[PDB]
Amino acid sequence: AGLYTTYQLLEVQRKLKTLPAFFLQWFPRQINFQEDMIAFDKVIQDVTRV
Amino acid sequence: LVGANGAGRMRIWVNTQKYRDQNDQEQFLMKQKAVMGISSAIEGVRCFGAI
Repeated sequence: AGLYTTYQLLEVQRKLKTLPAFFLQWFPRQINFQEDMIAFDKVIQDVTRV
Repeated sequence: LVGANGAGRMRIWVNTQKYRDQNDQEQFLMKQKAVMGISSAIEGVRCFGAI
């Protein structure tokens, strides 16, 4: 003491947060593409009319 | 709904299908506010006339 208090540094206490993946389990399909856009065609055919 | 010896065994179904009516409206195939009991002994025949 006097000039300065001596210390022991004990191990650092890091806390690495993360946002673990949950929703990306329902998005299993990956496509890397250089076309401008992606396109889907959706078709509905009711076949229950009398 | 069945008793122990197998007596009484009502067997239950629920029908909610909707067909597309002639007016294109969508309507229930089974009368929703009603219950029907039916047995194979109706012996129904699908009947087709002359074309």
